[PDB]
Amino acid sequence: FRKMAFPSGKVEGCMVQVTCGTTTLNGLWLDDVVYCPRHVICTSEDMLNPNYEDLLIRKSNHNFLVQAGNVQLRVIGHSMQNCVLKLKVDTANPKTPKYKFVRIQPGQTFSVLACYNGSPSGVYQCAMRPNFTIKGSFLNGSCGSVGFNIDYDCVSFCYMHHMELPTGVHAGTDLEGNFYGPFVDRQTAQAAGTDTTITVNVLAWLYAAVINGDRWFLNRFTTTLNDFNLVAMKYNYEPLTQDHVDILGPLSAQTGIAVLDMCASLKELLQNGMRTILGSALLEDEFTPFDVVRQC
Amino acid sequence: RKMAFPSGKVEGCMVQVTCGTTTLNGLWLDDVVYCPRHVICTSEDMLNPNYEDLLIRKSNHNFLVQAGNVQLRVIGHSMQNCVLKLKVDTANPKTPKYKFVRIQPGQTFSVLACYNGSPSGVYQCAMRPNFTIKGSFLNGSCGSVGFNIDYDCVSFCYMHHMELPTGVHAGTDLEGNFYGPFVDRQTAQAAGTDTTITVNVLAWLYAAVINGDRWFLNRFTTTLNDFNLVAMKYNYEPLTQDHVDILGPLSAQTGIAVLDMCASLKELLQNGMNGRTILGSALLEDEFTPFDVVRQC
Ligand SMILES: Cc1cncc(-n2c(=O)nc(N3Cc4ccccc4C3)n(Cc3cc(F)c(F)c(F)c3)c2=O)c1
Ligand SMILES: Cc1cncc(-n2c(=O)nc(N3Cc4ccccc4C3)n(Cc3cc(F)c(F)c(F)c3)c2=O)c1
Repeated sequence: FRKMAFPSGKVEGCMVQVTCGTTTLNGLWLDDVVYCPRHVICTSEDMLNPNYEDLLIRKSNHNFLVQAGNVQLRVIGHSMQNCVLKLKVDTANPKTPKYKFVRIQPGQTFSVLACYNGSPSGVYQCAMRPNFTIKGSFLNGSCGSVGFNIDYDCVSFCYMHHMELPTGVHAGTDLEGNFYGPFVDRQTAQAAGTDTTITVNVLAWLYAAVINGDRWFLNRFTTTLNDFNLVAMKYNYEPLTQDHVDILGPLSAQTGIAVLDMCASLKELLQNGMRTILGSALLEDEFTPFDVVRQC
Repeated sequence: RKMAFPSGKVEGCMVQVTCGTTTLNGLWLDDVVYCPRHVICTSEDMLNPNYEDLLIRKSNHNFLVQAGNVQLRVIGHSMQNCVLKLKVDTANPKTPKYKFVRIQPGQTFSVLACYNGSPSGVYQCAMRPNFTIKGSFLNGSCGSVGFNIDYDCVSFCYMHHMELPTGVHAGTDLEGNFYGPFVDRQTAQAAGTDTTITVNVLAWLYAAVINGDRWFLNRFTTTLNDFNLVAMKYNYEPLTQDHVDILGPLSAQTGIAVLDMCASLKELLQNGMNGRTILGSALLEDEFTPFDVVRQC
């Protein structure tokens, strides 16, 4: 049962390169605006303690170079919204998909188009971890790469990539430049807090295992939310809420395994351990309930 | 992380093909649509299809090709092995630079899973040694294609034909020749024993080292023959001298000789992981090639 990203085509045609002095990274071109990390206005020197207000006031249109493929776009306007730089350009993107900017919640999944020098290099499927980091595969030069979900023909942009934290995980904002998690866009000592496991996604993935005929961990027992939560907290698993239960309801119906029955399965796996489920030795938590229905 | 190639160049080629009551996906390149030839069958015909007999009874107007909203007009058709080629009157304007390649077991590629000619998702997989792929495919996915994109050229290597009893997948190159000994007929055919792709596992261990993971290394070396005698008792594929040569550059970059990495693998197979992890995995990963690792590292 595979991690599956959305087809990236609608986003590929919006990626550009943005250079400011000696700093280059990626930008998103929608209509006549290009969106990118505001830190592109900084030298490495500046990043120690940047004053973005001042750094921007001292800049103007001619300090920015935007390349769409080989064609240079001329910048005719610059502004900052939170941690995102918005450059107005002379040409509107004729490949602009229908889109919107949404902010996602921890535990939600999305696709990422890793790019280098404005060139798309690959796509993969992630989740917003409970500690507001993402376990992505960004290399140097990936800053400004976006994350998205597609619904019919409408792209929902939810992530812009800003940085790697010391532990190898990533940190970013929404497209309005609001960070996910307690991070700042300056070269200072920052760390992700203790991560937890996304309980409702694990349960979703057990449903997928049963659907695929992997049934060994089912048992005759059931649980309570409180007894389960006591176990959940013991193992660094997110609290399971009624909202969660309700959301799994469609998979509860389609397999005959109610959530507190499935919770009793998960309870036992936490304690005793496992052998394999869907070809995995670890309990997987980056598929949502919605994701399991889409793919199953 | 297993990354797929950006799918947009292929998305622009996907269409819906219908013949009578049967509908699957096709691939619109220039003025041709490629698709599985069993589009011309009913479920009844699938036990013992005579494709030559079924095809000669068809005319151009029997094939409904649909490109999003637009009906393409079929003006010719021929069969090449297990692929049907439908000549249409419009060249696909979104045709990318492309070629058709046939791949070998161990090679990776991206799949664009499509339904009714509509792309729904993209994933990365590999040709298993038993010539199946472990894909993610529902009913209606036939005609979905696998590809690599090496510098702006799309190399098509797979077209999806069928699911086998174990839930693995069988299909052709874009000249319509099947990977492995499978046939496009409902028969008792089954995937042989799946083995692990040793040379890929080694590649991924070299990746772990380059990302600063060394805990699984040991002080030992091995001969090639002793390595293979041992690995095959865990259903690992044999490592050939070619594999060893192929790993040469990763050997040089890290400073760890191939046979030392081999010794390390033997130890991992004996010990398991003792509750720890390698590039985030509690299993040994075999779906990254030497090329994929060099490319992304
Ligand atoms: C392996 C990896 C994975 N994801 C992201 C990065 N990453 C990167 O590619 N480039 C950065 N740069 C360039 C530059 C040019 C001029 C001035 C400053 C910088 C920093 N950074 C570091 C970075 C990003 C921030 F947003 C930030 F606030 C900070 F302090 C450092 C990468 O992390 C690296
Ligand atoms: C879960 C899954 C994953 N990948 C592929 C399939 N798959 C499918 O979607 N449809 C098939 N059909 C419809 C039809 C309409 C008219 C005539 C015949 C068929 C069979 N088949 C079965 C199949 C495909 C072959 F190529 C083949 F040679 C065979 F005998 C059976 C699917 O496997 C299923």
